[PDB]
Amino acid sequence: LQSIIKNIWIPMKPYYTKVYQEIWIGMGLMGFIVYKIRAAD
Amino acid sequence: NLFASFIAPTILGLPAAVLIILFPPLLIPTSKYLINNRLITTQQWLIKLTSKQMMTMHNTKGRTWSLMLVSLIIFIATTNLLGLLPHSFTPTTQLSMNLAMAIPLWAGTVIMGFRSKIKNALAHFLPQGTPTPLIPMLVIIETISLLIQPMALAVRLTANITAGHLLMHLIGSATLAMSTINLPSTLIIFTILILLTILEIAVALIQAYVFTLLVSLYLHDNT
Amino acid sequence: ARAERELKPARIYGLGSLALYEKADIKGPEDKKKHLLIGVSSDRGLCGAIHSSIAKQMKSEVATLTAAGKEVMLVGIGDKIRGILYRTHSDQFLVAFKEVGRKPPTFGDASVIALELLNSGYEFDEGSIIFNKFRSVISYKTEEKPIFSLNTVASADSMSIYDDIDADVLQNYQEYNLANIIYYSLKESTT
Amino acid sequence: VPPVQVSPLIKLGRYSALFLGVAYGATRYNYLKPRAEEERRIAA
Amino acid sequence: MPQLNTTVWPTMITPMLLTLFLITQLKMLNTNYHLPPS
Amino acid sequence: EVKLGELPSWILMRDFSPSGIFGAFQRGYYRYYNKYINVKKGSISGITMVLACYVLFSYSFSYKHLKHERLRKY
Amino acid sequence: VAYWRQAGLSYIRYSQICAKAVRDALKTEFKANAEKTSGSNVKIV
Amino acid sequence: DIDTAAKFIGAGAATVGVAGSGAGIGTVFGSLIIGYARNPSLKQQLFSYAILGFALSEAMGLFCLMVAFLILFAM
Amino acid sequence: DIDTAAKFIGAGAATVGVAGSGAGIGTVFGSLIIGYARNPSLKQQLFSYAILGFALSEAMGLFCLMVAFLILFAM
Amino acid sequence: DIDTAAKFIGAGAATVGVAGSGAGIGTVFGSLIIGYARNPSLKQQLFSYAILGFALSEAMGLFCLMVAFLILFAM
Amino acid sequence: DIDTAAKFIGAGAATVGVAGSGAGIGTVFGSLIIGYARNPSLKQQLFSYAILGFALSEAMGLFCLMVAFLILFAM
Amino acid sequence: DIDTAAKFIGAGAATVGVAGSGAGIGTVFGSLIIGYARNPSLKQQLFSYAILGFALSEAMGLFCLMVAFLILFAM
Amino acid sequence: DIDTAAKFIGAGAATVGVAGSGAGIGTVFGSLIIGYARNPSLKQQLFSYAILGFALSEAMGLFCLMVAFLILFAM
Amino acid sequence: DIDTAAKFIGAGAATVGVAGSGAGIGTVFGSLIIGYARNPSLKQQLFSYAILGFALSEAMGLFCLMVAFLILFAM
Amino acid sequence: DIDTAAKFIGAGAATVGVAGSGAGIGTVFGSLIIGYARNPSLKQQLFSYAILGFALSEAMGLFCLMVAFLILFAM
Amino acid sequence: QMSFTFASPTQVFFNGANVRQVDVPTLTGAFGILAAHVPTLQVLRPGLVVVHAEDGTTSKYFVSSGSIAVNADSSVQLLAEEAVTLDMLDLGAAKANLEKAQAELVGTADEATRAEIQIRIEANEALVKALE
Amino acid sequence: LATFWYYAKVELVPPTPAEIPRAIQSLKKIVNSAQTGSFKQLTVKEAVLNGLVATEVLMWFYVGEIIGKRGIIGYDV
Amino acid sequence: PPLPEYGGKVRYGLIPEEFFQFLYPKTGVTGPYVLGTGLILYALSKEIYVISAETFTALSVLGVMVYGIKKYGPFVADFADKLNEQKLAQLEEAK
Amino acid sequence: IPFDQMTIEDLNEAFPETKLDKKKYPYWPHQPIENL
Repeated sequence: LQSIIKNIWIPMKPYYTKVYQEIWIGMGLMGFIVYKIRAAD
Repeated sequence: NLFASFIAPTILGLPAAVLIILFPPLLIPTSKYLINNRLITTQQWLIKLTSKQMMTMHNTKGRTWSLMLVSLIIFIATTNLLGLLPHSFTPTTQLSMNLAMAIPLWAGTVIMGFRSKIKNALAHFLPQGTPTPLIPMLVIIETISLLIQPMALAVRLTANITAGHLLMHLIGSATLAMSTINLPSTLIIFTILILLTILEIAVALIQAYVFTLLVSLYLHDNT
Repeated sequence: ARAERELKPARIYGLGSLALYEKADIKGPEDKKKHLLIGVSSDRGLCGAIHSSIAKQMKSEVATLTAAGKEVMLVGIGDKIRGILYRTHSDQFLVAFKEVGRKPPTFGDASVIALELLNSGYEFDEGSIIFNKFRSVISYKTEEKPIFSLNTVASADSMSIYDDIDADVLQNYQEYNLANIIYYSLKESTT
Repeated sequence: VPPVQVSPLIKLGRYSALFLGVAYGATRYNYLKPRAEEERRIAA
Repeated sequence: MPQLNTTVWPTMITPMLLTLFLITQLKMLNTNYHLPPS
Repeated sequence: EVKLGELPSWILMRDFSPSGIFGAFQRGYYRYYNKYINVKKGSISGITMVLACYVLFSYSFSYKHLKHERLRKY
Repeated sequence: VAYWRQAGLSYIRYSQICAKAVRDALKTEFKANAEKTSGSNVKIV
Repeated sequence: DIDTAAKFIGAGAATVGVAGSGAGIGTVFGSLIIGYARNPSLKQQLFSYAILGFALSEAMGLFCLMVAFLILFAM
Repeated sequence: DIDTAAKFIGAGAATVGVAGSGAGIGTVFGSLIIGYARNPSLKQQLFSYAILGFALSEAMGLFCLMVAFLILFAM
Repeated sequence: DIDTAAKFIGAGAATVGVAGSGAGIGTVFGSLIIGYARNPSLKQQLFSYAILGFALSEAMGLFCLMVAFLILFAM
Repeated sequence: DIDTAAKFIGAGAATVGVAGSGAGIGTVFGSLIIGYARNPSLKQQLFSYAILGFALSEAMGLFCLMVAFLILFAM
Repeated sequence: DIDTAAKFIGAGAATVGVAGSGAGIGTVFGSLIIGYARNPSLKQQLFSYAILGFALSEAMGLFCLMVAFLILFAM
Repeated sequence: DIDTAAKFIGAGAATVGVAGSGAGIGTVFGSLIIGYARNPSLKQQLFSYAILGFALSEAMGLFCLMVAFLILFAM
Repeated sequence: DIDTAAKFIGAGAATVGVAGSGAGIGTVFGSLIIGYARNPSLKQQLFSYAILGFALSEAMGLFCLMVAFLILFAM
Repeated sequence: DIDTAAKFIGAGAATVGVAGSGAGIGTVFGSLIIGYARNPSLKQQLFSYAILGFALSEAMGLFCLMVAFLILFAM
Repeated sequence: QMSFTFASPTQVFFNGANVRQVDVPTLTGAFGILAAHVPTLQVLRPGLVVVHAEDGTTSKYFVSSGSIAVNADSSVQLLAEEAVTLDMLDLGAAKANLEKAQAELVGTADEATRAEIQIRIEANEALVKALE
Repeated sequence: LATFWYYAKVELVPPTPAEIPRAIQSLKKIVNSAQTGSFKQLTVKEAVLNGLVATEVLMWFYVGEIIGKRGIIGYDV
Repeated sequence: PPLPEYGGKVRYGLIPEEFFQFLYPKTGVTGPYVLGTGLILYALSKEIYVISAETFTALSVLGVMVYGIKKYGPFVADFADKLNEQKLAQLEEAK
Repeated sequence: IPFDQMTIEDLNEAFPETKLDKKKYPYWPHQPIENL
């Protein structure tokens, strides 16, 4: 709750919210690919 | 028997791959001081030099990714270097981790080029001064080229580390097998092994820098 | 008058020719022995202390070089300098030139002097040209410009930054700079 | 390097256990070796 | 090839996603190069 | 601390909570860091010792495979 | 090493010949003052 | 049986394709030697391009080895 | 059977053809090193041509891999 | 049967011949880099020749792929 | 039967030999780019030699394809 | 039978070796283009060497075709 | 049996891939000769790059030999 | 039988290795063209080195043909 | 039997890999010609590097022949 | 960044002026010089020099024989014995000189003199091809 | 180098006959401590030290087994 | 707070002097040495440390590491220090 | 306090010119990469 939002999320906010957006879209695509790969096996 | 070094490790039944993968950052201590020990001095100099190398060629929109790219290279380099110690499991030899490092970043940069920049993004699928009877065909080429960009990335690491490690191990076998036959032959094979280990150090650092550089080039072409 | 009109473009020219030896910092050969000493004067006297200054510097310098062990061969552009320095330094003399001074010196003159400086068969290790640098309508100063050989410009380490150079292209370049520096100096002396 | 010689208690326990340890290593060999070699024959 | 055993993939993806996107980045964010004094 | 106690009660007096074990590990890292790394004129030993422990841990999980390559039989 | 160097010609001779060829191909309107501004007069001795 | 046999033959054939990356890396670093001996002030940038070229060439090489194992163990 | 066996052999043979793209990419980026150390002011345009050449060479390489899978899984 | 098997093997062998066009295209565009960094004013004409060379090299490559399909589906 | 099968395999192997003409044509026209960017006044004669080189290289290539059909249909 | 079949396969394999002469002739005449655009006064002698190089390279190529027929018809 | 036979064939095919490293090492040290005869003052650094290039090229070569033994003795 | 058949196949495979000497001779005499158009006064010595290079390259080529006959007639 | 047959086939395939050393030696001595016609005063050192390059390239070639005999007589 | 000093022995066309690119016909081939060009020094052969100005406009001169030097400091010195504009030359005289020079070439028999005739030939030929 | 035999000859020697009564003295001391229970009063510092000297002498027993089989890695049998 | 001027006196890069001094009172100076040899012999004798290819790749990387240290170590130490002292001097000049 | 006891915050206070412009450059490294 505390010191997790303090030392982990305040510094990473400018990146997780604005810079890494398409990175998150890509992680969605990657997760879908990995799900389909592990499924066809 | 031979690929045993690339099987997911377990200790007492637990997945030690977690510890192995999370350990590298423990080797980059940080401090608020102005004048600190030799370790942090050298590491900050290295990160300064790496950021100067990787990020200078970008405009500001790309330079926003400086944290991500320098962290990428610092993670991969220490992972590969820690893979060289004896009896160690190198998580970069796994296709899983490398695909998960490649597909996110590359997809993110291609989408970033596709959200803004959209005209130039669809235009770069065609080289500029291409003559007319090749404008359609070439597009397919570029298209499939793009579609192969991420997988290539992943493989270019997963193979190059994996192969590398196998090689050393094999020569290891060789020298052991010749330890009971010809002692000078054992020594010469051990010399081959030493040269190969030096090559492996260099190729670990180079593969880290290459993964980073190619993600950087995709970023630059899509910002 | 016309002389100082032609001297400005010729000064730009002849100083651009030397920009290489300045940006490359050719240090000159400190080991080589043979030297070629050119002196620029005219054929007409009664013009002041021009020829006297040229001859005094040339004979002083050749004396110092032959005292240091280096053999010097003297070339005199102009009848005046040849006359005034022949008496004491005739043994050390390579070739002389006349009919300079009546007409304004041109580039053909420099080409001819350079030809007879190369076809003379005297492979000089280093050289110097002594002329009267025009400073103003009142003042002139005796200057000594250097002339490098092929082996010294080739052996110079900064010339390793210059690409596509071998013995042939440096040979052509050194010959043409010899001609250029002679033209520039001639134009500086007639003013 | 100046001598920092073992303390007398070291001499005591170290020496007694050294003697018993080497002797017991010999007897452990002579205990495990015969069964070892008969199983060497039993290799087939 | 053990790399092909697609049943052990998550345990390789998940910690990496941390190390590459949280812990190493948090360690760089604490690496600051102040400006030079006068 | 240990190296002084000779009673089992200490083992019951210490904490065994998640935050507790996290704190213990953190105190350990800082003790090692302050002793061998975080000094000027520090030595390489401060790192090679960590690397040696890493090799020991990596040999520990690699023993299950190595036991199939034993050279003798007893 | 071009042909004229193998014949023994210095670069000075090459420059003379090429410049004279360009000069002779000048239109007569400029040719006179051109070949005056570049003609030689030194004598060898 | 015939399938394991042909898998061996196919792996050998597939691994032949590393010759191209061998020669391509040779060419890259040879041209790096030349381009450096030509303008040794751009060394940094030169080396950058060197690595890049290497990265792509060996990339193709790894692809070959990839198919090799794809044939030897995957199927 | 004989068909799966020959499909393996044919995939290996087909993948051999990536050697050419390996060597071609090596040559492209080596000549880029040289052309840059020559005239480092045209860098931008040079790199443009570099990529273009790469694009075509690796294109052929992918064609090879294409036939590889065409033989391994398609038919 | 043996004929479908050999058709697969022959298609793989035939497709190997694309390596030459890969390397030839690499060489063409590498020499284009060099010739441009040499005399960047003839760029237009240079590129013209570039394409021409490409056209012929890849032409041979396509011939190879042509025989590939000629073996895989035609006969 | 075994003969038609081996004829397919032999045609594929034989057609591999077009890679050399692919690479040779690439080299010819790449060197033409360079030689033109270096003395663009001899263009005509250069192109003459270009074609000549091409003619011989592709000649060898056709020889390969010749044997291909010699094996596929002739006998 | 198996011998005629293997003779076909061996002829195809043997004819592969013409690729080297294809590429070598390409290189010879490409370097002739360059060496001519360099010093167009030695043209005659240049061409002499050109032919000579060609003669040897294609010589090796013919050797390959020689073995081809040696396998296809001789034995 | 058929498996040992195909293992031999696959090892031979796999070892073919050392040709690329042979040619790549040739190119590296040839370009080293040239780059040295160009600016013999950078010799040290030149040789450094030479070795580096060598290291990578022969690396690929060893990979080939690696698969060779992987097929001959491993499985 | 199977042995004569495989001897034919092995001779064809072995003779493939003449491609390298074809290309190497091409490169040698192409570089001779260039080095002559550069400094036509060292012609004699140049040609000396030319022959030497040729001698070694074709040497390897003959080795290949050597193994060819070693397989076709010797055993 | 099938094993001697496949040993022949594997030896031929393995010996193919000498082509790379043929071409690499060709390139080394061709670049030696050029680098000598460039700066004929460093001849000695040039030749030194020449031999060195040769040594490594042919080294790879011998490796190939090594595997050849390893397959033909050793096992 | 490019300081170009195209100069004749009696005229100056540029002095430290900033142009974007120049093409020069060196004895070892033609090439384009731009900023930061690798440092070179070369001697010229009769032919066209095309100066591309920063305004995109090009000034075409014809030089007979000089020396180009590209320095580490982006300074380019082009010194030409006879630099002329293209309208300053005519085509008939150049053609006549070329043909009479070829005739004398087939006439002349001494080595150095033959080389001189061939130099005249190449100058006049580069001249005619530069004109039209 | 030669310091090795120095320290070994002063320290790594079997018990002299004058020390075997000393030896039984020490052994009776340890078993007396076990008899009373004073080991519970031992701080884990000296306890760990004694454990280490015990591990060292057990290693001496294993080295003796090594000298018994005239081989090192396992039983040559 | 300032930093101490030295570390912890580790021997052979792996074992701190504390161990040697702690075994000294009860087994002397050769105490720890003989303990280590005994443990190594019991390790590679009971096959708890199997000898395999990993043994020789370990020896290879250990040789490379020890040579790398003993060769490029003092240089890295002095480089790190000089970085520090240049920073300090630049600050004390800007004071 | 001598500079070996100083924290980057203390340096930023005693020499306010060294404060990184966290407004003109919001993302790491909080300064132009050429200065970096």
